[PDB]
Amino acid sequence: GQLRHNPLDIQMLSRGLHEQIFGQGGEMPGEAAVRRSVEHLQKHGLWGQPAVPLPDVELRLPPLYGDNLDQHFRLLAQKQSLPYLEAANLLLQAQLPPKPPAWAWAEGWTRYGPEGEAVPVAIPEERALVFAVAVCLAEGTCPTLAVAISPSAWYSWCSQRLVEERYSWTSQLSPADLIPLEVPTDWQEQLVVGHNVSFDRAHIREQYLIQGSRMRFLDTMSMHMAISGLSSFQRSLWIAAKQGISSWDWLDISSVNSLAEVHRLYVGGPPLEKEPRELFVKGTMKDIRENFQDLMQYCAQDVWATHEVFQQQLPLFLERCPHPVTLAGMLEMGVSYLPVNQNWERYLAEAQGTYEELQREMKKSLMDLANDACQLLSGERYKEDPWLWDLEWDLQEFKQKEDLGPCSEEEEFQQDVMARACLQKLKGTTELLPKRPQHLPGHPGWYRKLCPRLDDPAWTPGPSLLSLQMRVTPKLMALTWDGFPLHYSERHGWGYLVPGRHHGNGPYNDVDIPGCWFFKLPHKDGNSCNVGSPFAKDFLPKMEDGTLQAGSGPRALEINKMISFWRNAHKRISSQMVVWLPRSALPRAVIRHPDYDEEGLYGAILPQVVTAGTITRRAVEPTWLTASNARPDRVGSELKAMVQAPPGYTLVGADVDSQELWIAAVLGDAHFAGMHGCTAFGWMTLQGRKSRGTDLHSKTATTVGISREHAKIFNYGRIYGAGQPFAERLLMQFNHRLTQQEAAEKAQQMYAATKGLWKGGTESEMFNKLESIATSDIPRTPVLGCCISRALEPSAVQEEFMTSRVNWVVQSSAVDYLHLMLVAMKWLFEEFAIDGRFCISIHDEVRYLVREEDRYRAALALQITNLLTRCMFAYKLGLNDLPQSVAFFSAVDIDRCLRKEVTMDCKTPSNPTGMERRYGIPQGEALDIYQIIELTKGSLEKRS
Amino acid sequence: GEGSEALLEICQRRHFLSGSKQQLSRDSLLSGCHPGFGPLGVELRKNLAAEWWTSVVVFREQVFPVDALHHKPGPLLPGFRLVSAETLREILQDKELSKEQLVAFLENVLKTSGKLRENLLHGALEHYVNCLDLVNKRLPYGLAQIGVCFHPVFDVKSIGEKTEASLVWFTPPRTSNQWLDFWLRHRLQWWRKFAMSPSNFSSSDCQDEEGRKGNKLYYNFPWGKELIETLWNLGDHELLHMYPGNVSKLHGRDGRKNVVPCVLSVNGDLDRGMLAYLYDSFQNLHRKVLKLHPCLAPIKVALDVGRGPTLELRQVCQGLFNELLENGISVWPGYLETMQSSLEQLYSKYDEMSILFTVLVTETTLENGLIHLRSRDTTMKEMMHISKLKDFLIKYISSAK
Amino acid sequence: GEGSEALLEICQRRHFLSGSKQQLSRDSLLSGCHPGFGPLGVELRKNLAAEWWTSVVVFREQVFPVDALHHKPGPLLPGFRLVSAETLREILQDKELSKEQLVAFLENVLKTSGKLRENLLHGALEHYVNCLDLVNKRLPYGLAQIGVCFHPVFDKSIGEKTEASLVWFTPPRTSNQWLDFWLRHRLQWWRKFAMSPSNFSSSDCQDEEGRKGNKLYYNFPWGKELIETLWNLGDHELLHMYPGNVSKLHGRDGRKNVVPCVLSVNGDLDRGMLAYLYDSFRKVLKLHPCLAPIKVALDVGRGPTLELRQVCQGLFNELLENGISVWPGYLETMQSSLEQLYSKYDEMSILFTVLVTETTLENGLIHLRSRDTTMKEMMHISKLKDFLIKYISSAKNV
DNA sequence: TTTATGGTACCGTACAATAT
DNA sequence: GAATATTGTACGGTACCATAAA
Ligand SMILES: Cc1cn([C@H]2CC[C@@H](COP(=O)(O)OP(=O)(O)OP(=O)(O)O)O2)c(=O)[nH]c1=O
Ligand SMILES: [Mg+2]
Repeated sequence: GQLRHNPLDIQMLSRGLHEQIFGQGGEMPGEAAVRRSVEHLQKHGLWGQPAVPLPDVELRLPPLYGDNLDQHFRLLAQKQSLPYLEAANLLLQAQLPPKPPAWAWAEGWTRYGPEGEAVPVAIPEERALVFAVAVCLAEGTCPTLAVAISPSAWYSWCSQRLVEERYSWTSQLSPADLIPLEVPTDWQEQLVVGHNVSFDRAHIREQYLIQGSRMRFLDTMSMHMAISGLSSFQRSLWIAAKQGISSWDWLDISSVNSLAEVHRLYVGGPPLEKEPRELFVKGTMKDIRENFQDLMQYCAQDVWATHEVFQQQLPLFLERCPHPVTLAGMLEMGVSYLPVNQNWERYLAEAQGTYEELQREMKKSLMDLANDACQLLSGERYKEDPWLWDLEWDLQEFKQKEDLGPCSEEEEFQQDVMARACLQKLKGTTELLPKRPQHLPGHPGWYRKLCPRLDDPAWTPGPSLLSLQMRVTPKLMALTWDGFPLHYSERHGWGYLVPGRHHGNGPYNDVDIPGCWFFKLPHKDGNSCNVGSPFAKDFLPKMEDGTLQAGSGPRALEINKMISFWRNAHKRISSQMVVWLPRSALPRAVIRHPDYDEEGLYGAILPQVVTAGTITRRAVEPTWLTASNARPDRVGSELKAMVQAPPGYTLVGADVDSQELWIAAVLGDAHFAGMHGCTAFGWMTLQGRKSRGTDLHSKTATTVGISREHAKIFNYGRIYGAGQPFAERLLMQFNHRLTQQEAAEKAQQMYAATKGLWKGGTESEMFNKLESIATSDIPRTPVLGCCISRALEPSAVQEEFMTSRVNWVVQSSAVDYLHLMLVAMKWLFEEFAIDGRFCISIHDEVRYLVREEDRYRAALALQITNLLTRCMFAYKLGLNDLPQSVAFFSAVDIDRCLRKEVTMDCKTPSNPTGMERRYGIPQGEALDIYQIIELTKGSLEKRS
Repeated sequence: GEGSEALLEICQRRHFLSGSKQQLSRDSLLSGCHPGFGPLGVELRKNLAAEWWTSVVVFREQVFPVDALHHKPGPLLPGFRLVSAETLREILQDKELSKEQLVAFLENVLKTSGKLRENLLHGALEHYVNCLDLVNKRLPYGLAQIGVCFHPVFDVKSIGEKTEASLVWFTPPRTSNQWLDFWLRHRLQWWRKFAMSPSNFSSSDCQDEEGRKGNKLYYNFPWGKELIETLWNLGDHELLHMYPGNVSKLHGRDGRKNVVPCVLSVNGDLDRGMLAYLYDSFQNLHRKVLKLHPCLAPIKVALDVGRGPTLELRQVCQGLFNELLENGISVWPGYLETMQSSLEQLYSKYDEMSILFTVLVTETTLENGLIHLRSRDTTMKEMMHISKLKDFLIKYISSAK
Repeated sequence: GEGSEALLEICQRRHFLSGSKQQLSRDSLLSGCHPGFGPLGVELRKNLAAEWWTSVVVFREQVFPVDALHHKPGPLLPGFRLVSAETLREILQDKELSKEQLVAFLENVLKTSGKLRENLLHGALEHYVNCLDLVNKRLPYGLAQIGVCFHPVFDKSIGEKTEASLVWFTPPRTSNQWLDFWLRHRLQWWRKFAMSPSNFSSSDCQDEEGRKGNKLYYNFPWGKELIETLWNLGDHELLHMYPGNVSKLHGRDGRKNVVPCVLSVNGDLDRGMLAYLYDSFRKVLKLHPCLAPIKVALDVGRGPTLELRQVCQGLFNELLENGISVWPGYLETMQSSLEQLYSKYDEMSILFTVLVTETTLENGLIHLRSRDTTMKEMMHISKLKDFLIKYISSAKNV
């Protein structure tokens, strides 16, 4: 029947799927390899375990180009990236006229002729351009200036808000307020190049529509990171060395992502100017008005530098990354689209309002303690206080340079005038005292710093500058650790004093406090680190058991956790560029939909994504890629829940199941004996099930006794190299019921089986393969064959930074997996005419925006894409078969919002009622492969 | 109970409450049977009412005041009743007093009486048509009122009156729960804003006999929790009952559709809120200070005199007093006190009266113009020129607000 | 009405009064039997009460507020009775209802009967000892209160009126001097806000016992109706209310102790509001700036709706934060001619009407119209708040 | 005229908090 | 020997500017 098994009793794909994908026939595994695999599995006692056969899936895959998976993917990538490569070649091999003698001063685009003449144009008519925009931060997010390069001629664009002057401009962005850099429907499609090109993309008029892009952006930062990138530690060392452990040969072939440094490294020559005025960052509209020529010249210089860098880098990137799939995926990863509605405005106000209410509540508790502490000044009583005896209590002197009877009508008037005149006489004596007033003389010095200045427009009565992170807050609350007052040391951070001069982190004798020893508060990172603040999430369990006591103890820590995320992210969450589409620009389908709201606001957010901002070629986004999904005790944690599809549309996506685990397992299996499940680690990974609940992550969580996320952290730390003390610290942090001895024993038991002495270990094959790939002269990805950055090659780094290089193999393999997913999904959408659009990719998570009618077709396409990607990985590693258990997605989510699960209602302090109650957002569905096959009959056609 | 006794003694002594200790029990204060409030209590209630009006009526573009009579003339009523003593005397003139005649007289008395209002909801609902015409039939809109309501008190029998602030909100049926949640959050925030310990203010969920959703706001008194504000989703039953017949006049226009609005009732007790704030103010640094919020403190500035020329000091104090009054700042005229007391006693008295700042004028003020300024929260003196004292005080109050 | 009919029609239409024309007669308004007041009437009454409080309580160093209950619970009252309906229902639960039990119940209801207050004098006199201790026994001093008093109405109906009362405790020798001073002060206060101060008059009167007193009238179109009365009641009421030892009643003036005289000043705020409305009344109600319910009206012209609404919202928030009442006229979906809006705002006693157009977006100039002058004046939007607040403050000062 | 001194803008460092 | 990346806030040091003092 359709069921099949490998020589190691692991269920493989169905007969039809395998026949259509891997073809018919092949080199059978050797008997010696099978015997070696059996012996390896029997050595660990993990052989003969029965497995319930997963139901077979029978579907007719679409026609596959070429004669192999590699040929199919290569043909698809070439078809996708041919016109953009042609445009890049046209831009690279072209002449460049000199800069015009004077920049035009008019609204809209203008073309600079060969003789310097300026002729108005509606839109540029050029396939390839290098783009750079100017934004005045003091006015808003609206673009100000933009200059474009082209083989034919230069182009300049001036914002209407810069030429014409008005009292008030529109605070809500509109498509009419952006740059018209597209040609409405000989040549088709356009390529736009630039340094950090997402910033320029975010200011384009036609990029905020829901129809489609028909335009791809190439970033010089991504190519620089791919070719000569550096890690965070490497970048820090590079900056330190430039200002003023061996093998420093990588300094001459690397630079930071700044455009000037990139130009110096790749092109060289005179250094780029900087304009120390920095008018756009710090300036007004009139400053730009007066200094127009200099700003235009600087923008043109930046464009020229970007063009030179691109034409110097493109051949190197093509040589080091010859696979067209990489370029196609990089092009497709720069068209992210996040639809938002009027609920986005309400979310910002509610999150900010909740933050202000909670912040004010915590401040009032500390102000009262600060206000009451000032009474200790009288009688020198602060000396005896164990918490406030080492502060500034000095005071600053004020410097200096009958009977009765009703009154008559006239007499009453005279008394008021005489009293008023006398008071005004004293007001005339203001010609004394220092001209700049003193700040609270006579108050204790420590209290003086906590009060804002009188002339400060943000002045608030009392000590309104107090915070939990401040070094005076623990002293005011008289915090005690196990009945001992807390003390801060410059060389040791926060600790406590034991009277009598106890077992703990110490004692440290460098602190000379008479009559008391000094110990150190325990830290989650070990005894080699210092605790910067007792008001941390680590010490919340230490307050429940009474170890840490106040003098609103638990409330202070609990409220800190609620607003910890919003404190560090409110500036960039609230400053996101949102462009609201008008009624005309909306699709006709949405208007006729019953869920369409006439009074609502529909808009979109284009993330500022750098496709390769990592040495592993991972995308970087300051806000979205580090955004919390939803939590019950975090303010503003529902950020992703506000990405809501417009009516008539839904979000369809899925997440890769055990990406790194499967990549390492298949690498080890391909290196060992060329069959799936040869390694013990691979055998365990293959048999893991998510729907049943018995997978490697779940099994590790159950054995250790922690949550699944903690299990993920533990497994990924063990794979990438982590010591037993690190494991025991992680176990103690994530489990408070285990002592140090028990945690150490559990960590030793866990680490004894894995790794080993690499031979004889559970995961020795994957480690050996990763070391062999990393230590090769030119490390390349096992699948797409993309070279590592020149700054991490063994010649320029020797036996240093080994852990980063080892991690690079797996992470770049995951990036190649993402590229394959993107290209396959794009091909499937284009082939069968599916009305969809790429929404956003978060590493291993891919989301698409599809219409209400094609949701199940998109889900089937995503499942087929995952199957094809896994099969291509298996073929590239040399295995001509794929296990059934790792063939399809565990689930595919259909929902109107971005959330980790389609069932959670996202209850937060800012959103206590829930998404459904607040905005009428119902729960989604998580369909499996069988359900999708049943719904769509296993076909992607519209008629069927 | 020692803290409660001390707080009540301070309030009675400092003219917050009134009467002897016999009628100043917790039950009398909570039931509205207290003899009355002192001038400081009246000022605190006025400040609280002003804050409620600013945060509920002033800042809302669709909330309007409503005037409701204390008595409702009754042309028959189902089921305190005002009965004329002349009719009772006339009935007692006839000594027959048969069963049927007395039963008929009791029925007539029950039918004809002017009931004292127990809530402001009825009067607000009485102004539905006119106030709807005021907003030009643009739902949602609300009516707010601050007044006194009468409540029977059991224990032969007593009368308890309470001052209540009521907001009646007319909303479309679909957004009724959303508006209820919004109003609950807003009222809870308003109550927590002026409290030194906002955690003592809590909220709860409840359902009526018919199952209508509602919420209640409590305050954590030392003896327990007493309700201070309630919200109800009453639907349109009361509005339909009050206006029988055609429902065209009751139609409200939201968007482009006409619908009978739902009734949202928010009722809060200002007297119990004042008592809760007084308890919040009163918590080896023993000190009896009522740390009221600056926006609610009855008297803000205290003026005193030192030693020197009496006439010039009095003239300067009078000028400063007039300036502060013209700038809308409450000042305690402490410079008219013929008797002289130590500064410690005056500071203790002003702390017990919730005085924000104490100002004393001496001969040094005549010389250069520096006055001694003491803060209630900090208890630290600070020399300051007399010219900018008004600006400092007004900016202090505004920034605290 | 003819003038009275037109004024009543305007007041009812512009939400000053309430109810139909049947219950809006002069007798119903004067007797306190009117159905109620509209929001504009409530705002006008609040403004008048604030002015009275500022001119009587705030500026005086020896006048303090007093809280008096609406009902006085007292047995054995010499000479309407409040009866709880719960007790009546409980009595009706027992169907026996014998002669003796019903007679006893009627007797208990009669002597336990909580009288509704007809004046604030009794409550103020009830706080004599405590408020005297507040001023540290330094005569003279007074107690002021604004509240609602209940008055029986013949024709039966119930009439309630809002009254502002000041009870002044003065030494006997200066009683007449203080009475004259208070008469002059109250007459000046009443004449201050009137466009025609001559309509406010004063008269001299004597009580049954011969006690001196004064009365303040307003000249309505149909005649003169009393609005405020002053009496020199002596110490009879104070002695009656505190029988026995008179040491606690002694007040210290100069260096002597004496039982103070009682001066009662009672004024009706509802009739004062009606008098001011008649004084104010092209159909324009020219109310004083310190008493006008709504001061500023915001409108929009033609152009970008979103930006105009945003600018109007910002100006509205700024004016609200600066303590100026504004009519949100820019939320009106329906569009009307400027003449109709101007007439409506004049009938509502609107001081200034402000409209925002595209010219405001261009440069920042808004059209400002004055109620008294009916002349437009372009002005920058930045200093409008300062102009309005200085206008109100200077009107108050003069 | 010449010479201390506080206020303020800028920057480096340490610690903590987010996502995969 | 966990690895990538992003960001904020508190604290201390440095140096310029305006002031007041001799
Ligand atoms: C949390 C964490 C993650 N990583 C990387 C390595 C893999 C990728 C994605 O795997 P994921 O986190 O989604 O979890 P995953 O295994 O895919 O779980 P699911 O299968 O998605 O449920 O994240 C890491 O290096 N260190 C960490 O601490
Ligand atoms: Mg995953």
